[PDB]
Amino acid sequence: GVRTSPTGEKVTHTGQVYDDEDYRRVRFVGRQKEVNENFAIDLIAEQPVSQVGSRVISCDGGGGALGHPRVYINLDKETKTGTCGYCGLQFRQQH
Amino acid sequence: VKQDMPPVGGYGPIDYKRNLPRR
Amino acid sequence: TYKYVNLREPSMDMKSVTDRAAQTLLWTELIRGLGMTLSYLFREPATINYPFEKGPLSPRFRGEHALRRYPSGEERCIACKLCEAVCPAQAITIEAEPRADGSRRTTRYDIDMTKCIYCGFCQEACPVDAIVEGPNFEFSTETHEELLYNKEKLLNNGDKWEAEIAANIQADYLYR
Amino acid sequence: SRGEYVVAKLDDLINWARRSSLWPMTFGLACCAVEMMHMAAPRYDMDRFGVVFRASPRQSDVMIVAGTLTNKMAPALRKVYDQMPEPRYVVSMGSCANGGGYYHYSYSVVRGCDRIVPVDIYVPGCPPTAEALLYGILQLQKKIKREKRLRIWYRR
Amino acid sequence: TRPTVRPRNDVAHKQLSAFGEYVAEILPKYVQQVQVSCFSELEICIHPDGVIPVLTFLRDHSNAQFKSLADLTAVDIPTRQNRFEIVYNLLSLRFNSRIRVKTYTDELTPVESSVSVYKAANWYEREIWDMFGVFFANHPDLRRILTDYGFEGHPFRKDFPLSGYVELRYDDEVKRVVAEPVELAQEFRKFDLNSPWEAFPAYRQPPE
Amino acid sequence: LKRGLQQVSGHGGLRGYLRVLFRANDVRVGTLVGEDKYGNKYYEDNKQFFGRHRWVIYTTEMNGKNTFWDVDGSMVPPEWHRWLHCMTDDPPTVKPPTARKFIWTNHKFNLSGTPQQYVPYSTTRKKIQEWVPPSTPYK
Amino acid sequence: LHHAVIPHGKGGRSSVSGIVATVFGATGFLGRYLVNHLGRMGSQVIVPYRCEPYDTMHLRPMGDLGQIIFMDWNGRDKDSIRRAVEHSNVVINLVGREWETKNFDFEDVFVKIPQAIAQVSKEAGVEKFIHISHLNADIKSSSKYLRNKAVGEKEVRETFPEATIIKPADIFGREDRFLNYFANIRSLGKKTVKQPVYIVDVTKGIINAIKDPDARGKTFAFVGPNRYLLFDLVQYVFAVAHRPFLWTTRDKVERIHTTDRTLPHLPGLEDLGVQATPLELKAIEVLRRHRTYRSEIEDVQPA
Amino acid sequence: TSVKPIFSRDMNEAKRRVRELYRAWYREVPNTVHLFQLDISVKQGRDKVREMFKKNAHVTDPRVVDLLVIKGKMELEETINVWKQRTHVMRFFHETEAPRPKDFLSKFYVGHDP
Amino acid sequence: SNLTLNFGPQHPGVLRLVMELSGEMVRKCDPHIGLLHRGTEKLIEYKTYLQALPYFDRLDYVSMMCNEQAYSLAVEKLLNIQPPPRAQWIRVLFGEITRLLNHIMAVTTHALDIGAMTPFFWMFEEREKMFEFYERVSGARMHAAYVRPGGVHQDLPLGLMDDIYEFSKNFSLRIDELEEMLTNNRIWRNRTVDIGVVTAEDALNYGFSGVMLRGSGIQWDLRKTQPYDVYDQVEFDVPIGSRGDCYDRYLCRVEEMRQSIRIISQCLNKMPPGEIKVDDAKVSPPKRAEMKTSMESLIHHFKLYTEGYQVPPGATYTAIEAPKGEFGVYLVSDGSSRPYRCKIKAPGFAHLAGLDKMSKGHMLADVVAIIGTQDIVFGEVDR
Ligand SMILES: NC(=O)C1=CN([C@@H]2O[C@H](COP(=O)(O)OP(=O)(O)OC[C@H]3O[C@@H](n4cnc5c(N)ncnc54)[C@H](OP(=O)(O)O)[C@@H]3O)[C@@H](O)[C@H]2O)C=CC1
Ligand code: SF4
Ligand code: SF4
Ligand code: SF4
Ligand SMILES: [Zn+2]
Repeated sequence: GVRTSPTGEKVTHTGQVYDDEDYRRVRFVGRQKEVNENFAIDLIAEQPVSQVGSRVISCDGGGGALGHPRVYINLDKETKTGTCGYCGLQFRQQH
Repeated sequence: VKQDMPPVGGYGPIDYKRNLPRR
Repeated sequence: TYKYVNLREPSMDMKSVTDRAAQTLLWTELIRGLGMTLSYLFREPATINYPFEKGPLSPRFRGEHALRRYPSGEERCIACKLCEAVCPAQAITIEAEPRADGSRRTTRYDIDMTKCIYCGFCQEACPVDAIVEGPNFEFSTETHEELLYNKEKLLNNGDKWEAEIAANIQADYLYR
Repeated sequence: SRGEYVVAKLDDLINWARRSSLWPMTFGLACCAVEMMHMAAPRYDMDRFGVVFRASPRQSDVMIVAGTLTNKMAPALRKVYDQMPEPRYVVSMGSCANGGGYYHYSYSVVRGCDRIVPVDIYVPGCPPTAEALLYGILQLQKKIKREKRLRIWYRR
Repeated sequence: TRPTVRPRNDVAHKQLSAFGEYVAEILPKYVQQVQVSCFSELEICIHPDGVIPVLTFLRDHSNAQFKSLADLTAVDIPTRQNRFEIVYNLLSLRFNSRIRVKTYTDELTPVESSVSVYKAANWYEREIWDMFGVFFANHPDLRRILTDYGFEGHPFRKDFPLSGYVELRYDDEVKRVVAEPVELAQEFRKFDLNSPWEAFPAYRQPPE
Repeated sequence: LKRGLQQVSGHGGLRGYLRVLFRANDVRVGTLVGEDKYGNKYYEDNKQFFGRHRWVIYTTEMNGKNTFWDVDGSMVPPEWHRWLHCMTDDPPTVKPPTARKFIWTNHKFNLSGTPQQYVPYSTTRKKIQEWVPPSTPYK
Repeated sequence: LHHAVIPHGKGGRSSVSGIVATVFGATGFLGRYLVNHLGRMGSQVIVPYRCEPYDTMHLRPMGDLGQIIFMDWNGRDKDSIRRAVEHSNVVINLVGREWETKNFDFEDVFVKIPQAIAQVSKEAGVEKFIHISHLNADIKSSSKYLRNKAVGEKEVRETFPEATIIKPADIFGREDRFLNYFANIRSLGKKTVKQPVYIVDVTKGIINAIKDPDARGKTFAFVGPNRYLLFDLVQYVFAVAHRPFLWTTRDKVERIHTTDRTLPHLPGLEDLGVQATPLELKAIEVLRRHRTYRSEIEDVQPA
Repeated sequence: TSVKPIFSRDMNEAKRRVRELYRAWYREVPNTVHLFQLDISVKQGRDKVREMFKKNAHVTDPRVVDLLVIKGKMELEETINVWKQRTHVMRFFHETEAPRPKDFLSKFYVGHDP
Repeated sequence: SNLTLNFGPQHPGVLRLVMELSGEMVRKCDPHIGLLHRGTEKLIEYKTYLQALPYFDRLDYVSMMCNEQAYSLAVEKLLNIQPPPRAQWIRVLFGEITRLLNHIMAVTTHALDIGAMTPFFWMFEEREKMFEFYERVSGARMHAAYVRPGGVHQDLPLGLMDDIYEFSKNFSLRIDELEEMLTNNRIWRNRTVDIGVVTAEDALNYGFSGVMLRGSGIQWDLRKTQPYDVYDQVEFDVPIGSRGDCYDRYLCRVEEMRQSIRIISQCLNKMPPGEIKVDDAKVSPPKRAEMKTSMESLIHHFKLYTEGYQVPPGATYTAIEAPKGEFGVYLVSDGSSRPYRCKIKAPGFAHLAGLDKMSKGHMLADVVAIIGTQDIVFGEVDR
């Protein structure tokens, strides 16, 4: 689920793992580097690419006042799916 | 409709007098 | 409309002066105060047992804020810096980078719980409701190092519960 | 191992004896003092845990720093802290006390009460709930449970 | 204009206009600006040679009682020659009125020290001396209230920075609290929030 | 007066009534709402005043910490943390909401003064990328 | 050196100086003053302790937010010591109890402790290891203490050749051993030259030796500016303590009757460059606790 | 520029008031160093008092010298009273500076410092 | 000569007091205050309006909504906004609740500062229920900001006024039992009658405000003379003191608690269901549903929280009847998004100015009773 450097310490979702010439490896002695082991990139590549039969479609976020404000996105390119900046989940068109 | 909090037809009295039994 | 007090004269009627003398000699009202203290002695105590009965609260309680995330999705934050702009203690520290996907995101989202006055302005300033002041009071930290929450302590704290936070927001999203 | 058995149980006895009473003094400058007075309320007791308010510095086991620790106050703070016996334990209560807090970027405010006294238990909040302060005092008692003073004295 | 707009009254506005004109008629020597704002509170802007005559007139004279004294401050304004503005804020008892006597001064001028005609101005004057730096002559006691004794710099000025120059910490060398130059742990990010586009056209000063 | 026989004989008798007496303080058992994984039980009584509605009884061996004595807070899972602070009127056996597969199934409790606690660090990669000297020599 | 090891700006209190010091012992007297001067420098101090966390709690608020760090160690396992000096710029050896125990003696504390830590700090790959030893530590007799420290100096000179052996005299300070030991008494009258040196000059010498190279390898000696007699020292400290009066082991009394001598074959303070202070100022500082309420500066200065 | 004075008319009364205040600070030191239980001899205290008087030596305006006399008289009253503690009187000194040097070369080895 | 005692910051609030006393009956007392100095005015000068509202929430700390009400009415007076009526009535209800809270803490801490221990515990159980109300309303225990300039933010949830009604009945009985306990208690009357007399002429020259003016004669209520809100529609009366006693001032505080009970009763009975905040998106933030499904609401939310609303240039001084007295705020605002200089008139500061005339001819236990008998919190006295 997570990568780990050959120094033995876990990387994060941001690649900030320390080198061989630091002292923060010594500040982590005896106390665990509480890293979130749940990356945010790979939980979207597992999502189904939705296919909506219109041309320009809405995005709420699953609930009135529970979610991002409405974005209306366009689906006119043929090789690149439209992508909500808030959501991150894609759409396509069907005709 | 509206779902505020008004009282229900007006509440009862609340005493505001110094009460002593002088027994 | 004024209602002024401390206006009585000592009545030279025999009953009033002998009642004041009986008050002075026979210790009437001090035993009356003893009677009031005995009346609260024979009550039931209005205490709660702490480690078994945690006290009552409200569904909008403010404390131990953490980051939410989407239903079956990624992080909810945008690094739009509204919370850093509104934070009156100036405790928020945001550094933003986009990842390889192209969505704008972060690198660093650090909050000092020491500086945090716990207003609620970062709860209410967030447009997508990413940071929410949580339910509880569980800090009690031995070191000054550990009260400085990184993004990943915030995400573990937002993944230790969402059901609580989602229940409180679903209880109270029609007021704010 | 009979001597180590005796010394371990005696250490547990004296650590229970220390954590049993723990009657503090109340320093308490600003509104965190009012919240200490609200954990002196009947709904959150102190005499269930041996804790009795006592402003005598010479017989107070632990001390609760609470309120904005200013530069005019802090010499008087450590002047109180010195005349205090050989077990001394400090609870920093409130955002003003545990790292400066809301008055952090100002003159005449010490940036947290780590600059004057050592601090054992931080309890953040503004004000930290009397319920939360009571939780912090229980974790202070468990720090008293984990002292191992007499075991280290034996195996010195 | 009826909902959510504060309704102003014109009776108090006309009365405070008439009374400010009356005050400036009967005291011609010390009066420069007589202004009434939109929400009807009087302001009289004053040369610093008449603090005792204006306040002895205003505490008495039986047509304006003004027994009570409130805030005194001397708001620290740069860009001028005379920087400080001392604001005596007088409240009456028989009349329900509020006037602000605003006299001006620079950094090195004694104003006439109103402690003899308002006993409430004792700690107000001592506090303004300690915080701003305006000396008050013929005054019983000037000490430092609301500051440390070893601290100086008159900190409420705009010239004194937000964080001070000294910072205390305990050390075990000399076994006491010592003062060191400030080494902050975070920047105090100053934000550039003053956006353009002139949110009030009614307050446009005339250009050069 | 007569409850005290049936308060002992209903709680379990000589055995359990003394154990929960020496546990912390109180003996008000008798409502039996529901137990929970990590063993602990939740009892909501209705007759007592507001503050003594709902109590919890913790069990031993939840993370191998010998929690018979020195019981903390923070050992309760968050649905019962909503229920127990009086924010609702229904137990979480009715509707446990918003399952959300990323949610912890372990609930690692309050962990200060352990080998496993939080340390702060900069979640930020390389700043300015210092120069690298060439490997080859000259002459 | 990597970045975040370069210095930045002024000194102390989140002003990053460029050293990471692993400081052995450090719970007693001299280590606490040295951690005080390193927290004033604004460094990272790794203190290992084997005792209760209450004493490192008393020396805790010295450094800034997370500058100093605490870790456990022992005198038996090399793994905890290598974990202590995993990554460290410098390491200093300040250890030794003035009386025996049932678990550790004067034997093999000064032989088994510095060999193990010098071995694992050479193998971990650090530089500028500074070891303190007592003055006049010789193979010649009359102290188990001093012959063990002489064997320790020879062993730390043998292994890890680029070490800084530094040796102070009988240092005196606010919480001294020997001067407080003199004030807490009741005594004899003999003659013995002895030169105390004040502790803040010694630790300024140590921090200058720890951040000022060209002093690596060479052994240094601290000489106080006084060098006078013990009898007039005792009468001066009683006269400043306002009392006339005309663990106490045999090794301690033979240390305070050992004639401290100096050899100029190794350089002192001036080739390192910090001013020394005389007795009397700091003596009037430390000699409090006279009586209920209770100057005559003697200044013998023999030879 | 007919300016209102504070106390004086020219520099003559300024010199008279500052020598009066220096006489007071000279006779005020040994009482305080006996009282607050300091660690510094009387001669060093008097030398730093006259150093504090030699610090402001280039001041020429009479109102400014009058205001400095007022500052010194306020602090002398607060030190002849027992209001100020040991901390502030030791804060007048400088024992915990580790003072930064003034040569260009040692300002160059710890740089970015004009 | 005479005994110059130095009462330090130990508890008999927190101060330092140097008293050159004669012989168990004093001569010259000087309060050295300023030990709790924080720098509120400089911090508000370097911050915005909405961000520096909690400084006005906590410069006084026992009163927690009247100080918010004073600063919010300063900004609403300068900015020309009348708040909606339901916001005004909730503001009045919480002003009366905070008034009840501050008077009952002043009574109990004066009783404990003399030395009586138990009504402290009783009325702090009552104030625990007060804080339960504050928790249910805002979410904070004590420091609820909650009062925006532009009306009450985020109105009270459904199911509160019945609890306030129950609390009104039970609290009337509990204050009647406090008068049953104390008040004709003989040793307490012996403790405080003839100490700290104040002439009304000196009450006006020394600038006393609020309860001191009620005790020393002259009838002066801001709520009756200058109605700054809907106080003109609720009917109540103010208590006046005949003699200048401390016992008289105690009676005045108890009767102000009782009149706060009356105003809470009428405010519950006459609540209009108008609206939460103002009808202007440029001052109050828009609600979250319109924010999400509206463009202009998102733009006004974003700019109103980053830059804040601007304020027209000008200076104002408003003051409201806080339980300590005329709590005053004097704003000076250059036309910008930050205030230029704010300053606070503290009734505790004005009362502590007259400590010499209140403790000239009495002993030192009476000095402690005088320091207690004025609701002085030593955080508001600092400014
Ligand atoms: N007269 C003097 O003071 C002089 C002293 N020195 C040297 O200074 C050093 C420190 O002396 P000082 O502070 O006065 O006395 P201490 O004995 O108190 O200091 C030694 C430190 O090392 C620790 N220590 C000692 N033995 C052991 C052990 N076996 N295992 C683990 N830790 C140990 C001590 O206790 P703990 O285990 O609790 O940490 C303490 O922290 C010594 O090495 C001494 O040779 C040199 C010249 C003069
Ligand atoms: S306001 Fe919300 S979306 Fe914006 S930076 Fe803060 S947490 Fe992220
Ligand atoms: S609640 Fe805390 S983090 Fe949020 S805006 Fe306030 S001080 Fe900042
Ligand atoms: S932390 Fe908050 S509650 Fe405590 S003193 Fe500071 S402002 Fe008051
Ligand atoms: Zn979307």
